Amino acid sequence: KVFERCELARTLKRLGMDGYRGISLANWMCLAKWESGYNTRATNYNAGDRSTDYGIFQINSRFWCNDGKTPGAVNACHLSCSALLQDNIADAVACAKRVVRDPQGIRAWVAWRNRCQNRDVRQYVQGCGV
Ligand SMILES: [Cl-]
Ligand SMILES: [Cl-]
Ligand code: NA
Repeated sequence: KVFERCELARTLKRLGMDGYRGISLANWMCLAKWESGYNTRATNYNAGDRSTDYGIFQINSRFWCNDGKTPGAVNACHLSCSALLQDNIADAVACAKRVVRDPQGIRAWVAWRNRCQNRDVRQYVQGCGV
């Protein structure tokens, strides 16, 4: 499923993402935008280390979900990576919450540092009613 901007904003707010571990809703919106373009079925194979990024938040199989083919990987979210490819983002959101519970926080995603950190991210949520 490819979410429309405000539709996603409202969904994330309902799932409790606004201010989760100090991360504003607009930061989550910026992250999803640059990681997948708000596309839940996005997959990205990393030839360099044999891991794959799954779903709307492009969560990596090396540490967060199990896909069985990633060497020396763990499954901290305790989920099959298949769960992060559903149209319903509940599981993806629960896992993202797990990721930011680590000390790096939102910084765990390099794309956030490049395109969201220290920027005016208000644009991602303007006019959505959240
Ligand atoms: Cl699962
Ligand atoms: Cl599994
Ligand atoms: Na894994």
